[PDB]
Amino acid sequence: LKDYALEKEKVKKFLQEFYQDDELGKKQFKYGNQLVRLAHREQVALYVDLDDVAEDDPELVDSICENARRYAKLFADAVQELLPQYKEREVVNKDVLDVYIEHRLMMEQRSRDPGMVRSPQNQYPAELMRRFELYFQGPSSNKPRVIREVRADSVGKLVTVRGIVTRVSEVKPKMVVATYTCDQCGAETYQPIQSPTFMPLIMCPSQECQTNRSGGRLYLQTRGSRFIKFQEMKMQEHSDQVPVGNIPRSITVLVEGENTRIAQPGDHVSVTGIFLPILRTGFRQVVQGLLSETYLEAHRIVKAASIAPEIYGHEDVKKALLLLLVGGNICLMGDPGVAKSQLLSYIDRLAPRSQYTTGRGSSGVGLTAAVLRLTLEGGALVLADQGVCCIDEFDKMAEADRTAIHEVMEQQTISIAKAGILTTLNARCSILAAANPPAALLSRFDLLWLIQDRPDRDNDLRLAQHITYVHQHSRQPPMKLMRRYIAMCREKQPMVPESLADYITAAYVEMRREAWASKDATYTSARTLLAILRLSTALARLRMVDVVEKEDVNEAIRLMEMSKD
Amino acid sequence: AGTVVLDDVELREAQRDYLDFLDDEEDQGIYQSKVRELISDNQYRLIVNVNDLRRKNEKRANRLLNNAFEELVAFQRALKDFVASIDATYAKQYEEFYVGLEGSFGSKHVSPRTLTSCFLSCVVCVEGIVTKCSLVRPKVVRSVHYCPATKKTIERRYSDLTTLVAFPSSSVYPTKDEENNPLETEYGLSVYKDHQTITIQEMPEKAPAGQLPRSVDVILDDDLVDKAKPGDRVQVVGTYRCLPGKKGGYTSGTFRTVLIACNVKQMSIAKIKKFSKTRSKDIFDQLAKSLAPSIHGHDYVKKAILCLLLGGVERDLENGSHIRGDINILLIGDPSVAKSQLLRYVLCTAPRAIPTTGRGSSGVGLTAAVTTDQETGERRLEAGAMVLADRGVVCIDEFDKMSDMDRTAIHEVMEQGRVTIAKAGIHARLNARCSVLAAANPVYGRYDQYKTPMENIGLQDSLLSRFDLLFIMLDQMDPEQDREISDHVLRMHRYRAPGEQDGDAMTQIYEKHDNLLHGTKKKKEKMVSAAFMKKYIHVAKIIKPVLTQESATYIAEEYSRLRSQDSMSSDTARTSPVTARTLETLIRLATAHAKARMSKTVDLQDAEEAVELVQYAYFKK
Amino acid sequence: AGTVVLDDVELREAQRDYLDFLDDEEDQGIYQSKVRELISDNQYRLIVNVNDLRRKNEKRANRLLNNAFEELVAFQRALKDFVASIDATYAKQYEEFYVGLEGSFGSKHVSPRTLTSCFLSCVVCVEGIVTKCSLVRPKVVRSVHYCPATKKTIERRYSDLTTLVAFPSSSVYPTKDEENNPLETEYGLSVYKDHQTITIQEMPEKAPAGQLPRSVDVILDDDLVDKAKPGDRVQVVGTYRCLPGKKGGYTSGTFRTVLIACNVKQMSIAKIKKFSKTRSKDIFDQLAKSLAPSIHGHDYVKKAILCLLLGGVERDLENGSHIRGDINILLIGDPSVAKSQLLRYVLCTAPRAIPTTGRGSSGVGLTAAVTTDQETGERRLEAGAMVLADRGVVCIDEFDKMSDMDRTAIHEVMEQGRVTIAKAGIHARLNARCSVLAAANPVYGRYDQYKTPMENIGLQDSLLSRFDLLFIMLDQMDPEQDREISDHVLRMHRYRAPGEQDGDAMTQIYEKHDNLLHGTKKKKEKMVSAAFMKKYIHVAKIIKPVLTQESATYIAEEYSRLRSQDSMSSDTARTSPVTARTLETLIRLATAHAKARMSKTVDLQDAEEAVELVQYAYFKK
DNA sequence: GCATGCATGCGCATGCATGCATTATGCATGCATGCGCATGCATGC
DNA sequence: GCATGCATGCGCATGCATGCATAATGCATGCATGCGCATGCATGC
Ligand SMILES: Nc1ncnc2c1ncn2[C@@H]1O[C@H](COP(=O)(O)OP(=O)(O)O)[C@@H](O)[C@H]1O
Ligand SMILES: Nc1ncnc2c1ncn2[C@@H]1O[C@H](COP(=O)(O)OP(=O)(O)O)[C@@H](O)[C@H]1O
Ligand SMILES: Nc1ncnc2c1ncn2[C@@H]1O[C@H](COP(=O)(O)OP(=O)(O)O)[C@@H](O)[C@H]1O
Ligand SMILES: [Mg+2]
Ligand SMILES: [Mg+2]
Ligand SMILES: [Mg+2]
Ligand SMILES: [Zn+2]
Repeated sequence: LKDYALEKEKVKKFLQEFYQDDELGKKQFKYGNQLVRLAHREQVALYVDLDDVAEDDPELVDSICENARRYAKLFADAVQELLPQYKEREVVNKDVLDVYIEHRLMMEQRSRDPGMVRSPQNQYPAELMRRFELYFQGPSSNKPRVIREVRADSVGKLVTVRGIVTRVSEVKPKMVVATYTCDQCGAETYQPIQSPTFMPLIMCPSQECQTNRSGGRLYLQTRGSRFIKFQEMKMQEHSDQVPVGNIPRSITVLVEGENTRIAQPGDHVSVTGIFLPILRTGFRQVVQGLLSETYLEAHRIVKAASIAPEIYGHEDVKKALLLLLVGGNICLMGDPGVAKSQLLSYIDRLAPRSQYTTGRGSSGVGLTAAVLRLTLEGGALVLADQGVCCIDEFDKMAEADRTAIHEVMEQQTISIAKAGILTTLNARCSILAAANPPAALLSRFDLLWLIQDRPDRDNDLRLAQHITYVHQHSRQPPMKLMRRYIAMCREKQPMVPESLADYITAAYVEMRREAWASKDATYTSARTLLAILRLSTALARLRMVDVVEKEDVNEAIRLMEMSKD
Repeated sequence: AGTVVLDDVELREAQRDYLDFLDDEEDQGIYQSKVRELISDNQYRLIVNVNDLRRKNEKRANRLLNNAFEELVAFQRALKDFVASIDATYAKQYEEFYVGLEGSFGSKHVSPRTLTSCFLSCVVCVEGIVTKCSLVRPKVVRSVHYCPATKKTIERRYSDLTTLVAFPSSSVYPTKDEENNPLETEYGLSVYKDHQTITIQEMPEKAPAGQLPRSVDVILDDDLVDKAKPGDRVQVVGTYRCLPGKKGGYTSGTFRTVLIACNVKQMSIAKIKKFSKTRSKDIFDQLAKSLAPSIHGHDYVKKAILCLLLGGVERDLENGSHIRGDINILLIGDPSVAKSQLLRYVLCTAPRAIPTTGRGSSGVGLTAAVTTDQETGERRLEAGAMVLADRGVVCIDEFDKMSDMDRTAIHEVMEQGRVTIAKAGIHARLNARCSVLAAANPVYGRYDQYKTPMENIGLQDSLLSRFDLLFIMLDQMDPEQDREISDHVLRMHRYRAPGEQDGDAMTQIYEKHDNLLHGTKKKKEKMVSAAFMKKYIHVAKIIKPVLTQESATYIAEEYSRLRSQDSMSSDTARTSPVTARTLETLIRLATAHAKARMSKTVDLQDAEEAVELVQYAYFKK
Repeated sequence: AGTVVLDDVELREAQRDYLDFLDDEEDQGIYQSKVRELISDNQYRLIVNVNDLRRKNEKRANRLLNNAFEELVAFQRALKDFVASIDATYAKQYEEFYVGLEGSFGSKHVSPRTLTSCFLSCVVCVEGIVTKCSLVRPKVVRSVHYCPATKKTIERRYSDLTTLVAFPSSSVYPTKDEENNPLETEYGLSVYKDHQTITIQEMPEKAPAGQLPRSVDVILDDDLVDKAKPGDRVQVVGTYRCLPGKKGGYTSGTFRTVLIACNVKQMSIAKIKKFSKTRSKDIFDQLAKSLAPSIHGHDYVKKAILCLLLGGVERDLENGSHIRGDINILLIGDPSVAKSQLLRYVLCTAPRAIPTTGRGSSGVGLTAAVTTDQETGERRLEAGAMVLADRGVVCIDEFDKMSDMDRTAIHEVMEQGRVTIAKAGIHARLNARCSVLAAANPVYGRYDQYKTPMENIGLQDSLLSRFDLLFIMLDQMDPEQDREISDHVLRMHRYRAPGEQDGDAMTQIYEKHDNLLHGTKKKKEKMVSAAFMKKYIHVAKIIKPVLTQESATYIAEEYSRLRSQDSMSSDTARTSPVTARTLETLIRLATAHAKARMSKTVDLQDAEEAVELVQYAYFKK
């Protein structure tokens, strides 16, 4: 064991030392600038990398890994001691909490002489005056672990995990230190909290009440108290790491002030945390002794082009898929044996926000939302808000699910009115559907693609060659960039000029006239014109042009013609 | 407590006896290599055969079975001594090691229904199924605290179940110094061990008909935490003890009995190389021929079943795409063509085999379900038949009686091999990679020859495309074929097991020739033994072949030839449509044949065999 | 209790400091040889100078004086470490060793009257007299028991005063087995340590006049059991602590304070060989001359006092007969002849000297007494002045005022040297070998010259025969003798101690010459230093001379000559009768002179000196 | 030497600080299961 | 495809074994010392 004073001094010198890294290509005092910002209310939390510390001392890193909480507290105290040195000016604008801190420090200077004896209980709690939080970043050398294998050997260690989010709690304030005022004195009493539950005090420990033996009684205050942001997270294993025949395991995470509001249900996250237990008191058990429940305390959470190049053919369908991803509802009907499911899988993997449903497995409560112990939790349609949703084997779905899907496509909101639930849910998502061989699809959807397997010898032979190549060389014959391109594209919004309207109008009229000439035609309406306008706007957005052009309209017309034929 | 013991004849003698038991110097014992293996694998417990101990020292075995705790303590002390002797450095890591038990306990082999107070404080063996499991929880053993006021650290030791009875003086968590200075707990320096509780029920197959079941409660310590799961058939060997109730004045006199586990069991080269290298094609030839002597003929179905046993190759790519590697078969035939016998044989031979008939299991019991746990309010997943049979076999008898929705549910398993589950509050993707056997009767009771197979089968094209192979079996009443069948059946009927007296009531690579089971003519050939067959099947399943450039163009050209012959086949009808899945089926069967003969690459002969199978199955007269 | 301590800066640093204190490698320290002496003598405690510790390490001394128990524990641990280091074999015998303290404590030097609560928990030094003592009693430390029913032996450890506070769980004697089988105590295998309690009172000489005394209670452990006795002046160094009262509900708030002793003290070659061998006769010549410069003349009395200091030889024979070896003297003289000065000087110089005047002590307080102890009802013996002065000196001033019965009592001591005591229930023979000085005034105030000495002395012949020597001193008023006396007295009066300023208020073998204390004429001779004189006297008292054949016949013939001259001495009277004791006196004085000059045998010159002394003392003009 | 004085000595009562002996009953909590309700799935015709 | 049946499913009440919380007073014993008694020692005259 080593004395904490020496390591505290080492921490202080490490914070004062580093000059190395700068983004603009120079040598910049990073931690000094961070501390100067911390001096005032220009930064309310600080993150420390354990890769930068590894340059000078690895034993510090190991001791931090095995005894993380103590080192977190030591770091907090060291930074708090360093703060007065770097301070250069008073606060330009301050809020209520700063007003208490300043007033308390001012009267502490007013009253306390340097020589008088002060009881250990007479000091201010450290965390009450402090207003900055310290968190750690996991070592790059350290390998992320699996939820299944963290056990009693890992209690108290520093770990890094990767998982899928399933449950998130709404933000609520959590008590840190409670403040009490006596009934017959001007003194203030502070009660730190480090337990799930606590018992409020009654009598006043202040010196004046003790000397007079007045028996004054304490009262809580909320303004003087310190509160923090608190969230609760549920994570599960990836399907890849589950052993044979088992079921994914779950873990619970707790989230602090600035880390709050980072993750959403359904996201894949990487969490740097400390593995700590909770002493459990409750119903009696078989085995005597001290049992506990484990949980994780987080300190950092981190979340034309070729589309599905493995699948041969369907180039126009791929262009339509690109347009749907870029944005301004697509349905595919095909014979069995044509890979429609794999296109939907690729779409789900590519999209940032996406969901993929297979049929009756996610039917009913899997869609819409339900009430659970009370909080309302949404289904796939709710999760895919402002994303893209994918549905396979559409015709096999129950009628209620199809009605809900139609409502989402047309109205873009869901309405639920049943015993215990009365809500309207926002679902601004575009739908891609797959099915096997109706007027509803033609009337409601925007674009339908019919894939018929005509046994042409040349096409079949080329498909066979491509499949053999894929199976043998495990690569197509000769996503991050695509995601970045789509993100940059969606930033702009082109506009339709006044003149082109006439041209568009003419086209529409002529199209309808042809549809009226061909009595075998089925649907033309203003919805088709709206779809054409949306496709042209999407193409103009792809060109990053401010004004809609002729080529976009021609390509949209050609795509609609190809789909209809 | 300052009380100490100076002499104890029984304990010292028992320790000496175990020391002599585990020496293995002047004997053919193996425990030395077992200890070396434990040191190599960083594990900290040993399993010792009870029958071996009884053979070497019967008195010690009798005492251990009759009295458990003290003898087990002596065992653990002897293990500590010998681990220190062989390598004292490794013994520093762990406090104390543990002993497992194994062998035929005899009279103490006891069912959960027959556990009684007569077996208390002894070591018992029990066979059952697991019904309830609990979350893993840590328990404190050694606690460490630090005092910022005085810069002093202290440590407290805990021992609760080490001693039979505990007192309020122990199990007290320290929080304050001698001068009331606060202490700060330091979780890194403390010591914890895992703890779990499970429940075991007598298997419904063994329980008397019409009677309610009986169950036992088991505690799993730090090592055996993850060794059990609900819905599992296990055998547990351990002590049977009473449970001390907490302090009180008046007691009713009824204790709680809990079984403390010590062993948990999941009940279940030159020859191979020479045989494979010498035989090559004859490997699969004999394996197909010697699949099941009890079944007469049907070489194609035997070949297909062997292809299921060997299987294809699972492949993955950069984009996360998944390509199926399993095979699926559907048999349709007239009654009494021994389809169910084939299914039962595949159940017996395959490692992970589950039978699920048509209406025996519904769509929920096939894949999985979600249930709300009343104890906590959370959502939990319960696995179905197909999820349990990961990388295994599911047999479906009377496949035609299955409802449409169940088949739509099975689509997800048959296409991609995964199951997607979702209900508000939880959603998951479970792995269900599996292979399916199915047997379905014709719609008209007996297969009509004149009508095309589409009318007789009565199944949609999508479901047919889901299956890799379709086979049709008929009972042709040829007098010579009937004579052969009668000969075979009566030869099997007249046979009696060797070593059993007549009239009573009730490993070589190649099986020994039998006068009746094989016949005089078959002396020129032999059949492969079942055990070697299983070993070879496992080895072949391990092997990973690769496709060659010679056969890819050949297979592609033949696929194009079939899709063009679609117009040429005018004299006969087609059983199944030809889609993109047919090419994958060709490659899969080629790889299965390449697995049959141990090699490194897929050759042309495997492609030819696959194509022969496809041509036979896909068209009928 | 499983609680343990991992780090403690203060205790570890203090142990390191004591380790460096007791190294004595790069220093002139002696403690290594002290430890070797302890190992040689089988003793198990050490005495360390406090001033030495303060010189080497002042902070440790300050902490030890201010805080005792923890620092003493650290000392004992360091002793165990170094005893193990030097010789680990010897450290096995004893559990833990102990530390004594010595040196000038300074402010903490405290009288029993000035002990206060301010010195609690510190190490204090106290000077006092012993008044009450108790019987030695054993105390159990480690207990061992055996069970004939199960043939098992157990051991229990006890620690009562090792810990500050004890609880009912400890200090319980085991009597039954876990199955109620009786246990048999085996006293041989157990461990016991002795225990005693004494009481100390402030000495009456130091207490303020007219005030009642105050006392302290002391506990003596196993080593210091027999180191104290009642009626003894001692100095005790030890801890001053409170006494924990036994359990109760309501407490008055007054503790009992008891001093726990750690040290108990009874307050008190080439040169010698060369001086003796060179001087021979000059040894006793100078010793007689340099006996006391403060006293003028009287060479015969100085010779006699020197003979007392050296003494005779005690002899024993086969039949158990005892022969006296002590000498006794009586001085009678006119007032102001400095008899009391001689008595006081003999008190100062002699090792065991006790003054007992005529009526100051009675016959009971001289020899001994028997008292009935009210606590037990038994009979106990209390020693008197003469029993305490075994092999010592008793000085009796104003011997004439002593009553007759006291002198009859002193007869037993003077003749045989033993005291016989008897009262129904007890009888004993105590040893009282001793020598007596006595000074008595003449009956007529001033010695009458014309009357015979028998009238002036007024003592019976038996008592005179009891004494070895009689001397008569007179104040003759010769002008030159008076001038010499005045010179000597005023020279002594004008003298002042060197190093003391005038007008202020209030080792070499031969003493340095002084201008006034010796004089200019005496430069040709020197006087012997007091310390060397005491050392030589002790060495001479050790030496055991033997009588030669040359002098025995000579002494016998001279004794016969004296007993015949009894008729020849017509011009002078006889002071003392001549009996058989005179011959023993001759031999005794001869042996004393032979002791004066270190040799092996008694020679003729010693006999001649003895006879000169006898002739001078026994007759007067 | 005999007559008298008298400091020492012993046994049983009370007063006062510490110390010793005694000792079941009533109320609260979690596990098991009935009873009313709405959703939802499956099965006919 | 629409009308009906219905095995599954959920939330709040009571009943019953274990388990939890409470909580000074009166009587006995050894140490200190007074008061009556007989023996015995020492001191005069
Ligand atoms: N154009 C294509 N290119 C490559 N592979 C294809 C193509 N069409 C079909 N496949 C293969 O055929 C299989 C089709 O199965 P699936 O997509 O599940 O059919 P469906 O989606 O109609 O149920 C896929 O595994 C895929 O590998
Ligand atoms: N090829 C065959 N070889 C041996 N026995 C056969 C054969 N075909 C039929 N059998 C006999 O006929 C019976 C058929 O029963 P089963 O397998 O239940 O027929 P299915 O499954 O067609 O209803 C079996 O008991 C079997 O002994
Ligand atoms: N021979 C001597 N030498 C020195 N001083 C003497 C001598 N004789 C007598 N004195 C003095 O005379 C005093 C006699 O007092 P002290 O000894 O009490 O006489 P005594 O003992 O005879 O009554 C002493 O103080 C001493 O100083
Ligand atoms: Mg599909
Ligand atoms: Mg059958
Ligand atoms: Mg005198
Ligand atoms: Zn107050």
